[PDB]
Amino acid sequence: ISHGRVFRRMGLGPESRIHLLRNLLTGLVRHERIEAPWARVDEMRGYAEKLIDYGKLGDTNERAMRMADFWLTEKDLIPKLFQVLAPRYKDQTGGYTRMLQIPNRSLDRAKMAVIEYKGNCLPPLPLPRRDSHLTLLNQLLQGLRQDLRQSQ
Amino acid sequence: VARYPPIVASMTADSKAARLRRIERWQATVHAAESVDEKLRILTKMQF
Amino acid sequence: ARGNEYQPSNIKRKNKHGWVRRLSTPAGVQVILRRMLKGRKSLSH
Amino acid sequence: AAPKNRRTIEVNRCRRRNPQKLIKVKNNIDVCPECGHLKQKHVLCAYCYEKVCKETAEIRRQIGKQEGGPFKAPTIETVVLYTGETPSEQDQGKRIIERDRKRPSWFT
RNA sequence: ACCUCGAUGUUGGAUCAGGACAUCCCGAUGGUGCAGCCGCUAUUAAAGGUUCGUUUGUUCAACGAUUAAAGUCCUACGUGAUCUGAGUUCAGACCGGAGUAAUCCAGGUCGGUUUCUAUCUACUUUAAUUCCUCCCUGUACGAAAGGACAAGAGAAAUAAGG
RNA sequence: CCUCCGCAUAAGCCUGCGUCAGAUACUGACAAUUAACAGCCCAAUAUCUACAAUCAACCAACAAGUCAUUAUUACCCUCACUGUCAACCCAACACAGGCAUGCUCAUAAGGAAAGGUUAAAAAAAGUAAAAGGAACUCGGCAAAUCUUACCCC
RNA sequence: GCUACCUAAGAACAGCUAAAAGAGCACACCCGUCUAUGUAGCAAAAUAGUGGGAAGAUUUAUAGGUAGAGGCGACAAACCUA
Ligand SMILES: [Mg+2]
Ligand SMILES: [Mg+2]
Ligand SMILES: [Mg+2]
Ligand SMILES: [Mg+2]
Ligand SMILES: [Mg+2]
Ligand SMILES: [Mg+2]
Ligand SMILES: [Mg+2]
Ligand SMILES: [Mg+2]
Ligand SMILES: [Mg+2]
Ligand SMILES: [Mg+2]
Ligand SMILES: [Mg+2]
Ligand SMILES: [Mg+2]
Ligand SMILES: [Mg+2]
Ligand SMILES: [Mg+2]
Ligand SMILES: [Mg+2]
Ligand SMILES: [Mg+2]
Ligand SMILES: [Mg+2]
Ligand SMILES: [Mg+2]
Ligand SMILES: [Mg+2]
Ligand SMILES: [Mg+2]
Ligand SMILES: [Mg+2]
Ligand SMILES: [Mg+2]
Ligand SMILES: [Mg+2]
Ligand SMILES: [Mg+2]
Ligand SMILES: [Zn+2]
Repeated sequence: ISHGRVFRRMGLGPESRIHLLRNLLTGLVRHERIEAPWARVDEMRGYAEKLIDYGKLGDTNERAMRMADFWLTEKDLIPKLFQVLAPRYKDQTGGYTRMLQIPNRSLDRAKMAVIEYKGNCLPPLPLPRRDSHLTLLNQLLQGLRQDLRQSQ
Repeated sequence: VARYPPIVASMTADSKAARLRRIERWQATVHAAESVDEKLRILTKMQF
Repeated sequence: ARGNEYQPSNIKRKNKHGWVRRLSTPAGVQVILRRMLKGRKSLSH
Repeated sequence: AAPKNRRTIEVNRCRRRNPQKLIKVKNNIDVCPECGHLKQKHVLCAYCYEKVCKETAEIRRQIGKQEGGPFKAPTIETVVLYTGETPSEQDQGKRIIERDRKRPSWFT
């Protein structure tokens, strides 16, 4: 019975789970785009968002500095977290990460995903785009919208 | 006012930089050693 | 616990099943002769 | 416990050809409008993703060359500039990663 | 001495219990050496229940405290491909005894390896009972001692389901 | 993140993750380990050799102990041979076992418990637990604590 | 070349308490009390914990010896290549 359990059981235990997520998140902060097993990316997405929030909190905040020091195993990224990412997302309030499924791993056919910080310098992902407004169905719905607007 | 942690390699990781940092830890113990006897003992204890 | 009864040592090997020991006694000479008659590629050890 | 009798090929065929065993036809496959290769609707296109990954690998290799060593992550934004391109006013103050090829059309 | 010795694993205990009724308790009823309270006996009733402990390997029995009761049985003395091995029942050893001895004992006593990944069958979500408290009532009954039913009110405990 | 280890010698094995090419830590070819370390010794005939070791100094012993030459005669005139690799040996196996010694006493050396996902039962290991505290059980077995006293043999 | 005993000449035994100890606690090391797991297993006897000894009748590397009407044995009819 796992009603309401929100954390996956990963690695060799709770500490190993935290460390795996920490390594994935350090890689994400360094490269701005990481491909890893789908479940691990899903688990680490929330922590990525939380680091962005802690970076928004600012350098001077000792609590934020401690959190960044713990989570970023490579200490050169803490200046990055606080001076490149948080300023980038100052305008935003959330949704800093884009996660998208990727063709299964060739080795063990694992469900893989790619997670990136939005607005990174890297080439854009082949994002799935909704159907063009000029399609038949969308044009008919546009006609509906125009008719309703005219009625009101 | 912002106390960034020092940008050094991990002392326990399995990497070239971590190995160099462990070597630096050893050499720091040698430096801290006061007596020349202790210095020589630390410098020569490992037989390779 | 068992199985590793063979603790190899060339000194014991040659002093126990060597050509010299086999020729030392008539019984060992006949052992060598039996091996030769059978056509063994290794008469002694 | 051990089998009391050999299971016949008829029973075995029943078991191993039951539709629960058989592979399920997938109807979520579709053609990628960009390259025209097949892709599962929810999954990203393999061909396009490989293009992006190879370009990312080139860019990251240039990034590593410019960094010159471990723990040298810049404290400023980064911009990739291709041959025949010059930094814009926004690009000013950003680490320039220069790629020796024409900008990919998909890349913008 | 009929199946099984090219193995049907064995006494108690744990777990889960299926069943019978020749009913221990709860229900209904007849009799009584049934005044009442306890009871005894018989007909009907197997839906439900039928305790925890001290020694002892004990099933039992004895004892302690309870209970409405701590029922008699069958189920390979139910159930070791679910479990335990304390007894018994190998190989070691001591005491008493037998023998010249080896060794043995309807004797005691200390120790002593519990295998199996399930092929098939079968199966895996089917309106509750009881005790007690008050009152009735210190009434009916009875010389007293003692002492009820029924009706009513309240409390719980177990069991099932959440 | 782990470090039981690890590095050498011995013993054992005998080319057994070096390069290249083919396949699909395999096959074929090519290469390699260089003595100072170690092994491989000693001209005769007699003749010597009571007094441990233990920081050898006190003491202290008993179990009474690994370490020595001289006399004469011969004789220099001349640095060979062999081991040197490895991820290794004995256990039918890339076996959780066995495996002497010197240093390192946690390491500068050596390594990776998780193929991916889910987090059902049963099972294994561990941690926590209301009140009680052996009522369990053959037995306090196991676990937790650190805890008295009396008996047989 | 295991094992029982022996022969030659070797080696190991931290630390603490005590004091010349077949002394105590306790590493390495030797053993294998009890439990769990395992039972075609990692293992034809192991693993984890727990535990006995751990300066001695100790443990152990090397070479040699005793051979089946036998050897060896602090007798368990032990051990002598599962
Ligand atoms: Mg897992
Ligand atoms: Mg041996
Ligand atoms: Mg018969
Ligand atoms: Mg007859
Ligand atoms: Mg049969
Ligand atoms: Mg009846
Ligand atoms: Mg019977
Ligand atoms: Mg028994
Ligand atoms: Mg007797
Ligand atoms: Mg017994
Ligand atoms: Mg015992
Ligand atoms: Mg069993
Ligand atoms: Mg089963
Ligand atoms: Mg692994
Ligand atoms: Mg798995
Ligand atoms: Mg408790
Ligand atoms: Mg008891
Ligand atoms: Mg007590
Ligand atoms: Mg009991
Ligand atoms: Mg115990
Ligand atoms: Mg000592
Ligand atoms: Mg002692
Ligand atoms: Mg005897
Ligand atoms: Mg006997
Ligand atoms: Zn595509």
